Amino acid sequence: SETQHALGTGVFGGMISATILAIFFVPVFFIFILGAVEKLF
Amino acid sequence: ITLVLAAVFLPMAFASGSVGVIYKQFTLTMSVSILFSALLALILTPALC
Amino acid sequence: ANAVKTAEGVRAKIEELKLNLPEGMEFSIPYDTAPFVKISIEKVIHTLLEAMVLVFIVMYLFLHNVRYTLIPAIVAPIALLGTFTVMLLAGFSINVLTM
Amino acid sequence: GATAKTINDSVVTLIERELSGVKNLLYYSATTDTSGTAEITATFKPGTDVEMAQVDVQNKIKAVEARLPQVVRQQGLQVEASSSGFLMLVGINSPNNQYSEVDLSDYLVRNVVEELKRVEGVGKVQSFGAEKAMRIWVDPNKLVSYGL
Amino acid sequence: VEMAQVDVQNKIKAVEARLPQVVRQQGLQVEASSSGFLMLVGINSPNNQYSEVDLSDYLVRNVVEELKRVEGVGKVQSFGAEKAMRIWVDPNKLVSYGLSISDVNNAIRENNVEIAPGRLGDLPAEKGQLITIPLSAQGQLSSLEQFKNISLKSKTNGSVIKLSDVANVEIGSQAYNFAILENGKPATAAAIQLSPG
Amino acid sequence: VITGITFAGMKYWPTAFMPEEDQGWFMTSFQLPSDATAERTRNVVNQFENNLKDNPDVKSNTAILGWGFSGAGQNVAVAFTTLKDFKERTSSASKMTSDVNSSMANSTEGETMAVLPPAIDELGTFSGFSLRLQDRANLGMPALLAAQDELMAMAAKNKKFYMVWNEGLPQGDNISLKIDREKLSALGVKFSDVSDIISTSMGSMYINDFPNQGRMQQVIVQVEAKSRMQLKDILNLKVMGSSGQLVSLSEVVTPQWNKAPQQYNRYNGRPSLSIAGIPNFDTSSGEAMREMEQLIAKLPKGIGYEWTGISLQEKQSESQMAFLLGLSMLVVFLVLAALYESWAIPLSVMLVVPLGIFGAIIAIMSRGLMNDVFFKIGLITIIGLSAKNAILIV
Amino acid sequence: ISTSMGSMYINDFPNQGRMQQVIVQVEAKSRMQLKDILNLKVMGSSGQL
Repeated sequence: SETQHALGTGVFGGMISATILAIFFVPVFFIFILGAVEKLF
Repeated sequence: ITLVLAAVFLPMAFASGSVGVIYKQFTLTMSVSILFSALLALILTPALC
Repeated sequence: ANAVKTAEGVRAKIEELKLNLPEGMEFSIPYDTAPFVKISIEKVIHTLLEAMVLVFIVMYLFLHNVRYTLIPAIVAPIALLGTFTVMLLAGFSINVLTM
Repeated sequence: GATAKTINDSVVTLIERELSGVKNLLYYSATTDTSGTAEITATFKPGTDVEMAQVDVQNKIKAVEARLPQVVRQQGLQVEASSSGFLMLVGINSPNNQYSEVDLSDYLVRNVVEELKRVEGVGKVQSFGAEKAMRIWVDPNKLVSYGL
Repeated sequence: VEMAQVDVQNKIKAVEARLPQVVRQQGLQVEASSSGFLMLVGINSPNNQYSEVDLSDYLVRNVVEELKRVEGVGKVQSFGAEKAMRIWVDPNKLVSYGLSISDVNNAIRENNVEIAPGRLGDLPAEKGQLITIPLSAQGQLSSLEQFKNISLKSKTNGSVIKLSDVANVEIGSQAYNFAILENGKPATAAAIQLSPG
Repeated sequence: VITGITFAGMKYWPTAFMPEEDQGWFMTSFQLPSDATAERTRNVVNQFENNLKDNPDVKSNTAILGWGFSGAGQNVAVAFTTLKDFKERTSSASKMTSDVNSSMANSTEGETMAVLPPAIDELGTFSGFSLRLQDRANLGMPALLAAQDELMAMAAKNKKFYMVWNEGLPQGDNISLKIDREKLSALGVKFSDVSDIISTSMGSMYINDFPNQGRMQQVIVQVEAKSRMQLKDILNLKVMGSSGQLVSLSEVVTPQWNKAPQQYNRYNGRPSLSIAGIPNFDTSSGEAMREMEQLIAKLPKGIGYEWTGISLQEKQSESQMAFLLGLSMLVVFLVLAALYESWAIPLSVMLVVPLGIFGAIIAIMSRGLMNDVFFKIGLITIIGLSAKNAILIV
Repeated sequence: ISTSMGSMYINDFPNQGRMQQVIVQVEAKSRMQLKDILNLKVMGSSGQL
């Protein structure tokens, strides 16, 4: 069980975090990163 | 997506030590399976759909 | 060398040795490591099957149609089958880590 | 015919002196015990082939053969590859005790060991038993009394 | 190089027993060619306080092993001679006592012989033994003086004579054939080779 | 702030190499003092068998008397104990090893230590950490043992170490006869005469081979058992003399008792002693290694240490993880830039990885599993998956 | 002749932990001229050199 547990726990948590947060953060990241270059112009 | 996912595991396969051997198996399996799945998605699934 | 094949061969040879064993003697295998290997690979394969079933269930729930979930589900077996050929060509083997 | 300290002073140090050159070496250790045998172990980088390592070790340990004392050189230095782990243990036991332990060990040694060795994948078979031999126990008092 | 060296090693094994006993005593030294010469380490003594043998024996004991710890250093070859016990027998004095060199050799063999260590309590052991311990003894000469006290038995008078009586005992280079002089003074030299990669 | 907090989450959580596994067997190593005979080892092994007799969770346990890892002699033994299938079993091998250790610590004639199977195929002969204590200043063989004793004394109190021991044969005592040359010379007996009686006093001599049922079998001769037990037999050996009166060794040799190490071990060319230990529960292997490194820092100058076996691989894997992660991130960034013909698009995708890292770290913290190789593989996989969502959007 | 004019190696002895060689030969002063070599004698059957 332990060998499976170690492999599964990290990926489970990471996928949950990168799913729930990403859908809400990626838009902001893209908008502000592109606005940086927009301001530079 | 396929290229990004495949590229990620390549650097770790080249690590040294026993952990490098441990990483080589995962790199091979995951990268080759991902490439095969992308090939299938590009070829077979359009025909089935 | 492989422990599974070696253990199987040793047991097979003991099968022959038993015929000529003088009465009053008894062969024995006090310490064996063969079970745990096959047990581990079989368990990981069972977990593979369970994961396949679970991904099929989630795809069926989201697509709502048997054919729609069938179209992606078939992909995994073919990818794994090609991966096995690539492993054989590359000289690697089947083990718990690969599984 | 030597003590562990003398073995360490004479053979072990000289042998380990030349292990440094071997390609792909990782670490080298040595053990000298009161039993009478000196054992050196050399570990290579993971993934290195054992076959080339063995020949390299043999060739680079020849250098001390002349430097080593006469008895060691004439006896010989044995180079091998051992995993150090047992997967199977076979055995013979007599619940009725009709056949004694010595006879059991002799039967294991005479037939079982070679038959297991011929089975492919059996690198080594350590038999914790001894084949029979003529055993002569001399009484020193009797010999000195008769002058022998 | 490894394949050829192992091949020649295996081939020369056959006649190892057909060479002269004296030749076999020294032992054949097979060695692959050396590529990767870095430098040499030379202990020269301008004051002539030490000779070649002493400098070689200092370098081997203290610096040869010490230098190998350098990362990237593969092997070291020592040019020089290692000390050994020499017994320069006076022939006239041997004639006086009616002894020969063979007698001296036999005395050296007899007096300097190793003793096989044992173990008290070693199995087999009679029931009731609770202690086991190694037991050892020394029978090898180990110093200049003790080698001088090696007993020799005279014939004409039957007296026991030290070995110094009919010989001079010292320590010198095992082989006197070659010599090395740096700036006109004794010297010894160690050469360095790479480790692979 | 999320990135900042996950940074420390990676940095500070303990680390290990491989999860421990229950494989249905364990090893018990019996070590008696250097004065022990076969009977005492047999007695301790019998008591061990007595303890393991009454537990239905054990199939059988085999003991090799006279053989053991890290040394072979009359005072060593190794017992292989195998357990019944998992379903019938109600206790893991760890609990049984703890029970055996406690029972043997209660009353035995020596040190006996129950160890789980090694995790990797051949990385050591047990589970835990192995260390080589070397003498790096030529302090002396006697002083190295004193330093080792100091290390055990200071490490016994530590919580992080369940139990730590020396993996090797202990010190002992030896009788070193001193042969007086001029005594023998005056008495007239040849020195070779006194040498050849000691040589054959208690050693084994081989003569030739005889056929037994058509099989060549050696012929071995040895002084009877009764005559090679105590110092009296060797001390009383009689050799004929020139004067006509037999002279025993007692007159011509001197018995001397000395204390010396029985076994000499070297590691990387420098005298050394092996030490083994088990990481205590609630403490990872890496934490135990760090603690023992700090303990070694306190020993006298000239005593150094090195990690051999699984420990060195663990340290190497810990070291190279940062470079592996950096190279993976750079590769993905370059691939994204190449595929999208822009320099700002990839950065948005890359910034998402910390989000997955916060949640991988959180999960491992919540269950409490120590950082290990599988965690690094999971991190590498989540990098790709988060990049795969960010790509889908961008 | 072999031992007197050629070095004859007998055995090993321990010196400072290293095994060194024991070699027997006639003094260099005597092994100087042909006449001196002829002067070397043998143990006799009757005890006369």
